[PDB]
Amino acid sequence: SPAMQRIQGARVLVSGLQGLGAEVAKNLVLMGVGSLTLHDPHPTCWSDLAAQFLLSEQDLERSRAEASQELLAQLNRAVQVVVHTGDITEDLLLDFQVVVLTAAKLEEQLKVGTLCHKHGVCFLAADTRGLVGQLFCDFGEDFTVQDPTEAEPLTAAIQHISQGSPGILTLRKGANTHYFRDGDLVTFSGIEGMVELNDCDPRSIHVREDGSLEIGDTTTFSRYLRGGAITEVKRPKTVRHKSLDTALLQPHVVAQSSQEVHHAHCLHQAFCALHKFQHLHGRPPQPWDPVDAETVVGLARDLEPLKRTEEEPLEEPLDEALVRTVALSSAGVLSPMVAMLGAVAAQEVLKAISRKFMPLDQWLYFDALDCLPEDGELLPSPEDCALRGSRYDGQIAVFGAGFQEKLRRQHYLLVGAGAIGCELLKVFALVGLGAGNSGGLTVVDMDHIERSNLSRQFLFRSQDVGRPKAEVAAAAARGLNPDLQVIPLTYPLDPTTEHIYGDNFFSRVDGVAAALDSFQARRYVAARCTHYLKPLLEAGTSGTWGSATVFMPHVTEAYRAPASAAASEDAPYPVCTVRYFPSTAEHTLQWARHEFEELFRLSAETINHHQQAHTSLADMDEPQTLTLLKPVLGVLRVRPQNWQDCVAWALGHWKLCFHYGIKQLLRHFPPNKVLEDGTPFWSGPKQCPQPLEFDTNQDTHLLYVLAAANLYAQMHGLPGSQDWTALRELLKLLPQPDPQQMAPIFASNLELASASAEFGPEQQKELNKALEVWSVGPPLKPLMFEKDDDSNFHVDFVVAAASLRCQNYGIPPVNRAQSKRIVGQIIPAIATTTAAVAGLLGLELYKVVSGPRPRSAFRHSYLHLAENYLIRYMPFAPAIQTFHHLKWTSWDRLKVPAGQPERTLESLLAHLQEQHGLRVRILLHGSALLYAAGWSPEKQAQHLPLRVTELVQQLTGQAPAPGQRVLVLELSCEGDDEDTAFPPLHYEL
Amino acid sequence: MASMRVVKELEDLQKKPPPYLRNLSSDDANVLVWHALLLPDQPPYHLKAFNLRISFPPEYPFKPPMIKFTTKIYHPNVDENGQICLPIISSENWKPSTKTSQVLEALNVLVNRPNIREPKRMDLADLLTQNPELFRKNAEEFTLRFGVDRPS
Amino acid sequence: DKSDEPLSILVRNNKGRSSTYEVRLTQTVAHLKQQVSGLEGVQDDLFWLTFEGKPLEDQLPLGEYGLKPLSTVFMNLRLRGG
Ligand SMILES: *OP(=O)(O)OC[C@H]1O[C@@H](n2cnc3c(N)ncnc32)[C@H](O)[C@@H]1O
Repeated sequence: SPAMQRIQGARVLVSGLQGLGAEVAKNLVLMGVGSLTLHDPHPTCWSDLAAQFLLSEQDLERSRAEASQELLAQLNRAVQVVVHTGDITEDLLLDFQVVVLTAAKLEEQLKVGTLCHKHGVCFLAADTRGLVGQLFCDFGEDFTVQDPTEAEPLTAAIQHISQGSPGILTLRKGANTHYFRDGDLVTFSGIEGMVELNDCDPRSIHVREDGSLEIGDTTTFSRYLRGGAITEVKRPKTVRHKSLDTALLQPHVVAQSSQEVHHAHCLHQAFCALHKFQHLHGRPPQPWDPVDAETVVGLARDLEPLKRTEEEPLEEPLDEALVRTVALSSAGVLSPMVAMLGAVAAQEVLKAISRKFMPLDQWLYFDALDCLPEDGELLPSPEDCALRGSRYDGQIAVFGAGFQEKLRRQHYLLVGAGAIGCELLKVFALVGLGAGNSGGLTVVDMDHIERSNLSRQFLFRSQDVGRPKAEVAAAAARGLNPDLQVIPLTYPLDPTTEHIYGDNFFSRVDGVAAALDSFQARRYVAARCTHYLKPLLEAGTSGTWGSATVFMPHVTEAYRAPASAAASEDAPYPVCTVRYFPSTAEHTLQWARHEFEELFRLSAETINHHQQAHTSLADMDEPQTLTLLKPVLGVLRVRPQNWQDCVAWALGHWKLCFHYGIKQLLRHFPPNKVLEDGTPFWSGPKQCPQPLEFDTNQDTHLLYVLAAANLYAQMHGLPGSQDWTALRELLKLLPQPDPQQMAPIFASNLELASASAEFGPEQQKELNKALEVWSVGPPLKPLMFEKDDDSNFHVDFVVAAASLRCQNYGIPPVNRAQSKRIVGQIIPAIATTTAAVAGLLGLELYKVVSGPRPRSAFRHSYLHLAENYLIRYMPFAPAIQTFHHLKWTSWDRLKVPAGQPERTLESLLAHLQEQHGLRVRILLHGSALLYAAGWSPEKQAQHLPLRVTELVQQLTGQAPAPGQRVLVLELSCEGDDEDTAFPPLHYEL
Repeated sequence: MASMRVVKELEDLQKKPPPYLRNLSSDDANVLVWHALLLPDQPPYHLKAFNLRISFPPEYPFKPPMIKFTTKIYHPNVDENGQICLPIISSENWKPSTKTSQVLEALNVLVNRPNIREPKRMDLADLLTQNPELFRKNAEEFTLRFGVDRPS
Repeated sequence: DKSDEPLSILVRNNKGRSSTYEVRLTQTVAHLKQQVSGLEGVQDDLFWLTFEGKPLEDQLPLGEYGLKPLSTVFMNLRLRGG
């Protein structure tokens, strides 16, 4: 929250508001920059509609900033967007904290950069020419970042500390010992005992053998009482950025290898040559003009080599081919490149504004020149790239009219209309993918827009809440491009809908773009794409991370999903150890979620309808569930309906769940009486539970009590006043409401040992009549979980419950970062990484549409914007497996026709043995087994004369529905390995 | 795929089953669920046999299977519905590289030597600590009233 | 060459911090993957690690990627958000 406070009031300037500047402005508006000031004097032309989404055809010959501001102010109404009509001035820069020069000329770049460097204003020089994009950063001579890395502060649980001059302490088992390094700055933000050390001044730490953490002088402090929590404090780092004119002569480029550094230096030389050509001749080079490219490369030749890193010897002569290629395509501006570079530039602006994350080390050079036609194919020509008034004029100048028509005659499938989905839809609309009668586009999504989603979505507006997400996305895409034919669908893509998305549907599409929020859905979509042999474009983001991959059948490796994470996405929990002794924040959060699910959701339907005619306490665990659920408030002879914020009712939940329950557990299982294996060996293994008394000085206990009261009032449909007001004084004035009611509120009313029905026969009748009375009441609906409605007070209650129970059980408190991982208040994707992955997917689309390309042409991507990490690497070749005569990859399949009469299973086995030279031992159709070599001879001889379709009808009970032109079934063969997998068998029905 | 590996494990196990397993069969309609007869080898549990049912989640082996006894039993380490909180099938200790034979051996040595790991029902633990003989009587009565005879 | 003596390299965790490892050039990449999985507490299938910007194949040996002592290797965890 404090980090975005600086962003909330910051003011930034965006100049040269072209497509790239439009992307930077959109990202800044989405992220919430307080004041965005545009600046563009030039009028809109055709050559920039291919990349700028804020300008339509109606905005031609109009000033770009003025037209863009109307939509920019509409993207986020809390962001004040203004346009600077005149020229830039030195005294205007005083009121700006960051300035961005997108695609500005070299002389203007130098002038504004020097002016900002003198006044200490962060300066960015993002520029995109062709398929390569240059970025420059200059945050000043003295810039301090308060968070050098994207990580929450480290937290560890110290088990014992020593009151000695060396100050060597001990901490609980964990990876924090391998994480805490010597020289770190740590603060003891919480500890039982050591009042001097509690919230003390920051102090260093030293580590030795056996995790011996040396802290310093602590002899004069109080005696050790109990363990606490130690928190890491990151040390701010100062960064020195050279001025633009000086940095141009000493380019410090961010890269991952020496070869990449040399390539980026060549790109920098090419950019300087382009700038000098534009200055000398007054115009940028013409699209794919041979003479202009020759002039640019000759200019780069006379551009003396020592202009870069004079202290560094010339690594190699500049590649003329690279400079020529950059010059040829430099005449156009592309939507994917604009999205990627604007994403990176906006992330750098956020770094400059909020001082978070490590700023870019001056220079960056994104390269995407592999999207051009192969070196052995035909190159675009100026006749093909000639301008003709199309909105895709720049893209045509880069690629040609034939490639644009090829893009138009394309049909694609978009799965998931999320942030990545919306950005992909924008990229498709701007590029022109299926922008014609011969093409089209499909959007698939199941969810509906909510209040917590559109706050950072690009295509959504305040009136779109409750409408289908796919429909709104399709409407926005049609608004971005009238020529686009987008068909939204509300049917998700999962195994339960294969009939809807069968072979008929997937025969229409030419490729699939996947933007999904789970690994299971990604794995399913990849499986479908492999089954139908359709290219897949997959991307995902998390925080400032970002991945973008392309999977071409028979070219690249199939999508290897992380099956472990897919399983862990939705898994049952063995709560036995969680209920006995929690050890992680996951344990306590799962405990709270399960308690809510059982007490409030599942109890409503089970206790009202199920118990009337089915099993009961005679064969169920209700004898303890009733004792846990009934005395939470009291007997009262009836379930109350009165005002719920009273002292007695609010404190009762905290007393029973955390005070009286823990006291009962301690008396039943004392720390010296833990029967781990029968009689204690080490009683209280590594932990010791401790009951807690409600102390008014502890804000967290009172906060939890008031949150529980508010939650109960909300779920019961009863009004609740603001108890955080002067009513807190009344709450603190009487911390003991009824000291004499200790016995009734502990366990039942008089039971201590139960024994053989000591309560009496009438006790069960009283319990039954009490249950019947409690049955009548409000109709508690098992309503769906509120994932985005944080105002219901559920989230505060569950967070407080987890943070108190973990501390009660000796576990260090859970921070907000760990709690944000859960579905509740899940962190939305940052606009920068989303735009970056969308741009990478568009860059891969430029090659997928281009037809047959080698694996050396496609390129998977992975980015981390916080540490300026970006890699583009060719994907691996398909995993070639082999077995005797048979050799296959992940894309191969065994297609076998059924014949005019359906071949019997014996005939199928004979055909396999004779054709592919292998004999099958096990053959099953998904989950039902058909044939087994290990089966008894009579059963095998019974199954052999049965036709495969007849056999699957007999077993599964479902006849082949229409559209099942092929049948997929798994087979294994004798002599194979247990881990190897044979290609699936496609049985052509 | 989970189904193929489950089928292969079932076939390899049935080609040489352990002595404490009889009539291990699976429904060909849904091969991800098994039925088996367990033969405890330690008295007084060895008096009869129990039919156990194990269900495999679709993401096997990346998710431990659930084992449920068809016949009701009165044990501290066995859930009321028949589920077992086995250490091997626990999520904190589960490993996909393990084989179902190891799980069966662990369950066999657990039923041949009952151990108080976690008191799923606190009354069961209290009664076992106070009067183990009544618990023995209840367990033997449950086996005699719900169990199946030991075949050969 | 036998390269009997192991060398020390640095593997960078996703959360900024890094740790040192002692490996052999004959050692397989999957062995490094399981080592960093045990140290970081994340299953080896959930992530992959890269050197000098290019990814490392599990079957391939460490020596083919040209690792040098005190090199830096970043682990890239697969992403779900969308
Ligand atoms: O959370 P998110 O914005 O990142 O997710 C993008 C969209 O993906 C939808 N979704 C999730 N899974 C599927 C499948 N299998 N098919 C179609 N849509 C799917 C979510 O509704 C989300 O909006």
